[PDB]
Amino acid sequence: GSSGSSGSSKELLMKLRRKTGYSFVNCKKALETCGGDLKQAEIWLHKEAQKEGWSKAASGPSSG
Repeated sequence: GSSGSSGSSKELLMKLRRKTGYSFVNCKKALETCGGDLKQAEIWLHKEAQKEGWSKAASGPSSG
């Protein structure tokens, strides 16, 4: 349990990588936009996809 330059989210990035499945660079964005929140991070990526259209499959358009 040690670290160097305090100010980075890797442990969460690696986890969110397998959770959602999106590339590392991607998850990183959702993690920064949300603030290290697997939940608020998993929903983001999915949402962005629905709008942008990264993958064919339907992400899941929700209201409010």
